[PDB]
Amino acid sequence: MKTVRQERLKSIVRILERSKEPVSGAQLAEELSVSRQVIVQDIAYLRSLGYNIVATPRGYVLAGGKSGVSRLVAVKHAPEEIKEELLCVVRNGGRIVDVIVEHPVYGEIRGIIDVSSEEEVLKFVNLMEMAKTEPLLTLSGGVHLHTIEAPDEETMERIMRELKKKGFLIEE
Ligand SMILES: [K+]
Ligand code: NI
Repeated sequence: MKTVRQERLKSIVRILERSKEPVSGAQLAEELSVSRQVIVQDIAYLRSLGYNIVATPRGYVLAGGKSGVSRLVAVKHAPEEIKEELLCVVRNGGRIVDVIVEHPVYGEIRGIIDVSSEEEVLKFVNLMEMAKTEPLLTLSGGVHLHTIEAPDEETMERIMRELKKKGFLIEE
């Protein structure tokens, strides 16, 4: 059944994310009441969808901390909307890893953001406002990319929906 499987896949992702240590396929099989082989197939499927799962000798590993899935998002906004954009992403369950923006000298520059909570967003903005350099998001008409991570596709989808509602997304 399609629904039975969607439920098992969601559980696998949650179990792997919650766990600090690797979780063996035998344990996932025991915990989900399916054969070891069903787990091998589920994991291959989850990976082809984008889940950053790795099979190590001691078990499957999938980073908790909202880093299950990753995606490049094309957005467009002024430097003053940075806070709004980050809050929109962290409040919806994800994290912003970095920013890529075209530059007239270096082709493109990649900067680090690394925020996954409202407090980190506020520390980033505060930190940014206290600094005295030229803004980067003034470059390229405000067009830039962000690598966004999320616990799962459902969450990633919610994040894209919200960014769209705020008019940040570039769509063509
Ligand atoms: K984990
Ligand atoms: Ni941005």
